[PDB]
Amino acid sequence: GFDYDVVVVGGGFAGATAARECGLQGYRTLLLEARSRLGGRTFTSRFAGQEIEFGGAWVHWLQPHVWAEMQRYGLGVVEDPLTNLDKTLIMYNDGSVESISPDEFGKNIRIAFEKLCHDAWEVFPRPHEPMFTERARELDKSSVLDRIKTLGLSRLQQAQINSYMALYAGETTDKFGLPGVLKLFACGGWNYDAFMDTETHYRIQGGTIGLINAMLTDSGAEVRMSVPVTAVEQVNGGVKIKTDDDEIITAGVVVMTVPLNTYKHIGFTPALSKGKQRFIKEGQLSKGAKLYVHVKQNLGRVFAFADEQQPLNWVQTHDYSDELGTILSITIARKETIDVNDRDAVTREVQKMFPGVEVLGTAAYDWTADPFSLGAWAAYGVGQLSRLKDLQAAEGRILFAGAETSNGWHANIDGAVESGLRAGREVKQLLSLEH
Amino acid sequence: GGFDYDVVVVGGGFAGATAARECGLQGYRTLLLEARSRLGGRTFTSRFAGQEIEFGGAWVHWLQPHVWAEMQRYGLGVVEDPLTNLDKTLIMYNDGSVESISPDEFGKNIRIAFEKLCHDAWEVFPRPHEPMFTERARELDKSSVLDRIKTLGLSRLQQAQINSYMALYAGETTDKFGLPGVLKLFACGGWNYDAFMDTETHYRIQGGTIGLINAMLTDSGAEVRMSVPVTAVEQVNGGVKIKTDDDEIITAGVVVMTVPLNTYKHIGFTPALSKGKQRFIKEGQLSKGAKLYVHVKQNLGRVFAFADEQQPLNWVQTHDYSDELGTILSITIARKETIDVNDRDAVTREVQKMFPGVEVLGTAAYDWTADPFSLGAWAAYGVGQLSRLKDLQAAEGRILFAGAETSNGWHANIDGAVESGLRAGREVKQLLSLEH
Ligand SMILES: Cc1cc2nc3c(=O)[nH]c(=O)nc-3n(C[C@H](O)[C@H](O)[C@H](O)COP(=O)(O)OP(=O)(O)OC[C@H]3O[C@@H](n4cnc5c(N)ncnc54)[C@H](O)[C@@H]3O)c2cc1C
Ligand SMILES: Cc1cc2nc3c(=O)[nH]c(=O)nc-3n(C[C@H](O)[C@H](O)[C@H](O)COP(=O)(O)OP(=O)(O)OC[C@H]3O[C@@H](n4cnc5c(N)ncnc54)[C@H](O)[C@@H]3O)c2cc1C
Repeated sequence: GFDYDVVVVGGGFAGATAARECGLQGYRTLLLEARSRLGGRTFTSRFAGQEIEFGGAWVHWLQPHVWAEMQRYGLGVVEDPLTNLDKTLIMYNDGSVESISPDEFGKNIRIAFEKLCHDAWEVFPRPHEPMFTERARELDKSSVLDRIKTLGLSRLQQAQINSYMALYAGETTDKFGLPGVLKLFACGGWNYDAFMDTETHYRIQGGTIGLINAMLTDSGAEVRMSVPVTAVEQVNGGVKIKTDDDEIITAGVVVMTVPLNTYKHIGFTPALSKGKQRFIKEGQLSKGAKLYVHVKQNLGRVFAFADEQQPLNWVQTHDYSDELGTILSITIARKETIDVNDRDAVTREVQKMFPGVEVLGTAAYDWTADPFSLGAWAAYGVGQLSRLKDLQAAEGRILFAGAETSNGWHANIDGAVESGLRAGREVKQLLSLEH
Repeated sequence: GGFDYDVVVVGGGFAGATAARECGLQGYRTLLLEARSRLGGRTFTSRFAGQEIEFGGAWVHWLQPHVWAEMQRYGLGVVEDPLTNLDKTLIMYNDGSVESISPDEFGKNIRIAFEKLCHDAWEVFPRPHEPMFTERARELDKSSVLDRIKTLGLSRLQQAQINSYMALYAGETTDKFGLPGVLKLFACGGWNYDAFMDTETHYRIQGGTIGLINAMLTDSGAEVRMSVPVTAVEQVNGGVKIKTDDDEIITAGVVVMTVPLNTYKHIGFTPALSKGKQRFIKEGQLSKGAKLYVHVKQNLGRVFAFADEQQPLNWVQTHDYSDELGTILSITIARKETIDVNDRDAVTREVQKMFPGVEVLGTAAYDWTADPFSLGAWAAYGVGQLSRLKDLQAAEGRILFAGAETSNGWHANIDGAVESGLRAGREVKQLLSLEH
């Protein structure tokens, strides 16, 4: 006699997927989303007359769970075509900027990346079972920086790879676990060309929101937005879920899909396992934010890295023309290096990277300040990947999903989808008995 | 429209099981009709010499996205056939001479030949799931695999190796085998030899292929009938009438055909299928393969052999060995016409030619090419076929088409069958579940 069979908390990819699995089994399913929008760490908006992506958007057929969903819903890819770069820049930690010939720039990053991931085959023969090998468990005592220091890289190569890794970390590279990066590279066919093809080449036709909506529509689930969950109590062979207006909703099972860094907001009765509590206390690393800048000048096709002590860590042309000028897409590794919502500070930093540009407008999303993310994409610290089963583990009638909890493409939309499929299976084991 | 079922799925291989699961979970009243007295189709697990053997498809990989996602859904891990040092690697040339090659050199040479064959896969197939995306792919579809092989400047050993390998993929001689199909598969495997090779015979599914088929059908809620071949489909009264071989008529809103392309001759269609689809049905797909296991008294250890296309034992691998057992060999025959796998004397003589001094204790075989419900083996495209694939995929009113042959990606695989089932489910939903 519960209100619902299953409640899914969070309406990102993990929650949408889990709700779709549950709904198609015939379970009375409710999804609760804290924000007034669906999508979570995916969010498409508009700036300077154009569509922009504030969070995750890029996918690939080597990412199996999301690719299969795209087949199911009939969604093709939209290509962001790869072109000759007009300009490739590196800013070092001291703020000096160097223009590198684009062919040399690309050659150097490839050298550094392949050196960093040289043992991916040996360490991750089964990238979807990250602790299969004793070598992977041993490497989880190391940071990415520990490895970088042994590679014999040139000054340019070291700055490039450190910038790239600080981006993946959303943090300084001394804090970033090594195995997580190797595992991702392994997921991409243990090959630089294939892996790199997964990063910013393809989006989904109709967008991420189209796929979220297709899954929720398919699910038949009830969906409530602007309803943050503040507590879960296990009681009467089910759960009592408390919302921020103090409404109580009862269910047989609850699937938590909220980002790991937001678990501090939620009371649990009884207490979660010690291992899970440890994860909730540490969180995941990333402190990233996303920024778009509209510049009067036509800069053409540009790319820049900035190393970790600087704010504009990844810069790419989103669009350009004589009429438009240039829209720059920028990813900030660490919120503390810049306030993306302070237009003067942004302008000064952009001008340091590109002397002579006039800034016409900015749009930003500070994922690290948003109470319903408190961080960006999933990134593991030293020693975390080894303990991941503690985060995955069911806690009675509370199940756990989200990209952080996936085994494969954990920094991605795909990992979220993966975790939702797992959650649906775990719900089915609790509700649909073998008889 | 008062039909017996909302949807009928014809065939209980991976494509049909997938399509039935997609339809069943939408709440459609779903029926699956399977001709054989078993499910699985071109996957079939059996037993020989005290052990489990695979007579058809069985090996999978996480680079194969549709099947991998299903394995996540149903909680199925992998079972590894471990890679070991090979004790022997042999090549048999077309004239029947056998050379034992150092395993390190044997592996080096096949890599050289394969990489040379697939050198342009990045350029030709930037989007392996959209095979006709590039003009170059459409141009290459005028060429056979052999046309390319002749231009590669391979050594005698390399040429025999790669020709044996390609004859296996073709289930035919390499002069008939379309080039783009092979390049596309390589592209699907991360455009990389090591990744692609890992997909071939490394991992099986925990609980077997039949466990996955059963998990999907159980999940579906669909009614399943075995030993019911369909002999005709007539579109009529806003739906279809399906005729079985006992002349029973079953009505439905929609039907999904998942039977192998080479078996379409057995089925009458009203109205007639499109000219494009008729052309495919007339040509069929290439493969004329069979599967064979041989139990040998001697312990041969871990062995591998290629035989070129004029010989019968084209792919040989140790399935198991020990002093007590002797050896069980797993053998794939590219073309039925080169040997009768069900004639034990002939098999024995061919095995002894490859391994002089062995005593054959028993054999088990499955002649896919003779089975009326496959009439061929794995999907393989002839010259110019890949270019026209949309004609085979295209819905014909309320009859939808699926099966591995009709997939865009891993067409020679379980994964392609799954892919085609997901598509069919979507097409069913568009016909049945209206926008209002
Ligand atoms: C800037 C950026 C760029 C990225 N780019 C890519 C990329 O290009 N490609 C890619 O594959 N991945 C990318 N990622 C990662 C990808 O977006 C994520 O891995 C994925 O979206 C995570 O999905 P999820 O469902 O696990 O979490 P989320 O999407 O965060 O969903 C969790 C949901 O829980 C809700 N919630 C939180 N607390 C509560 C509460 N108390 N009650 C109710 N609801 C609550 C949130 O509002 C949210 O909707 C990017 C990430 C970021 C931040
Ligand atoms: C020897 C062999 C080895 C292989 N190895 C691998 C491998 O290792 N890995 C891999 O991924 N792939 C492999 N494959 C390919 C893979 O098995 C197939 O691509 C896949 O199983 C095809 O699935 P399908 O559903 O399209 O067709 P099928 O499995 O052929 O299913 C079609 C079904 O339709 C039924 N049928 C036919 N006519 C009628 C009728 N008139 N009425 C009713 N039912 C009918 C058949 O009985 C059958 O059950 C192999 C194939 C073979 C033959």
